Amino acid sequence: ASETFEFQAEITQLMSLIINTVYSNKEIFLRELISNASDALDKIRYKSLSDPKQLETEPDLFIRITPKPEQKVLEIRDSGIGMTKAELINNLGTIAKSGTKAFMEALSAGADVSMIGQFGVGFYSLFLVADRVQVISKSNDDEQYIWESNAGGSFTVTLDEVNERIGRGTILRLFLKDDQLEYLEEKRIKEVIKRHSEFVAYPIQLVVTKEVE
Ligand SMILES: CO[C@H]1/C=C/C=C(/C)C(=O)NC2=C(C)C(=O)C(NCCN(C)C)=C(C[C@@H](C)C[C@H](OC)[C@H](O)[C@H](C)/C=C(\C)[C@H]1OC(N)=O)C2=O
Repeated sequence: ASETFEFQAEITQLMSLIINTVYSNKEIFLRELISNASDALDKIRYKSLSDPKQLETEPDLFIRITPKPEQKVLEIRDSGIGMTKAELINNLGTIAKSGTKAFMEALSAGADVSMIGQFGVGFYSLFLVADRVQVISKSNDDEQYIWESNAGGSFTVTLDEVNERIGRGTILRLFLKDDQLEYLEEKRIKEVIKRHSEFVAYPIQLVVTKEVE
């Protein structure tokens, strides 16, 4: 089933750096998780210009945020390109990432955290509001996998026998810090999106559970 890989040294420093941080601008994680969604959607859209058969596994292009208050979990789904087992391992590295050293040094010097995106390590910004993450992904080239991290020195990758089938794409499952549950509220999620994710090519769905009036 499961399988452990160790994070490259500097990437651990970075996660540690982020998770033990104050900063009112924590909301920017959502900005970043939505960029990645858009970038992954861009890729599959483009990819299928030369290969229409490629969109077939999940026709519609969307981003969809689901709060799950019941279990202090916020999920950001896309129908983007997705990531294979190999891609999960190399890219949620394992492999040394260029902006990483460059950014922490940037941080120490006075840099704002929202810069994280401009250093190409934006994904790790999620640890501002989460201490567990599941990246479940399903790429056309491969089976659905779960990548898990608690922000330690190593992460796990399991074949996904457990959550639902993404036609294609990726769900970010965030297990939220107890002080950061505001990101489960509709009003709040709506506020962050409207301020940061203003210019986005794809639809942004928000799943909301109403008890019957
Ligand atoms: C949550 O998962 C995300 C990935 C986490 C990535 C980390 C580490 C991140 O902090 N920074 C990166 C960002 C932001 C990029 O935009 C980016 N794009 C290419 C830029 N250039 C170098 C070619 C890269 C390089 C590769 C990792 C890209 C990926 O593997 C080839 C894929 O192309 C797909 C599209 C992945 C996504 C962007 C996200 O997937 C979804 N579905 O959300 C980054 O490293």
